Amino acid sequence: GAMAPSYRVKRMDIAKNDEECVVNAANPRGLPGDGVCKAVYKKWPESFKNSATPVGTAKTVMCGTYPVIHAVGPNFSNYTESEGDRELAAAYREVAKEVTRLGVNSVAIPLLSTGVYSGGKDRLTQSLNHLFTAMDSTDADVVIYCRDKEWEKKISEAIQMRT
Ligand SMILES: CCOc1ncccc1C(=O)N(C)C
Ligand SMILES: [Cl-]
Ligand SMILES: [Cl-]
Ligand SMILES: [Cl-]
Repeated sequence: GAMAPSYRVKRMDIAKNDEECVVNAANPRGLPGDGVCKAVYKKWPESFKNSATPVGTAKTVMCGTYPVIHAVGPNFSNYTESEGDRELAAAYREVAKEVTRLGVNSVAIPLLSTGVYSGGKDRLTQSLNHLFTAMDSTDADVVIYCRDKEWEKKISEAIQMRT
């Protein structure tokens, strides 16, 4: 565990993280994909061997000794708001199980279902609150990665509000 488990946010490419493992915002088919998934494919392509897994689940594959946790959030273009909310919560619960099982002291995590799976809706708060619900009982240092300057501010505010 970390000595004083924390949440932090950084605005940069998650493929350049300084943590002991990474969460990929994966597709269910283990394809290279776009956005975070394509950056993860370029950095850790070995981790996409048998990485296909259903919506609402996470599957870990090692790149050398570095763990890549493939977490499959729902595409809100296809799911109802109700069913999508349930699957997005479940994907983060499976990430917390994997982080715990691996025994890492830190994890880099993107906000699932906030990009091309958002159905064009702002889901910062929805996705971040499911992240907190899952990860609050873990003792890893969590570092959230984003690309937008206004999102960095809003994620940082949400973290500081609870401290
Ligand atoms: C910066 C705002 O971003 C978005 N807003 C609404 C829907 C999707 C996005 C997006 O593609 N993100 C990568 C988060
Ligand atoms: Cl960068
Ligand atoms: Cl997405
Ligand atoms: Cl972002």
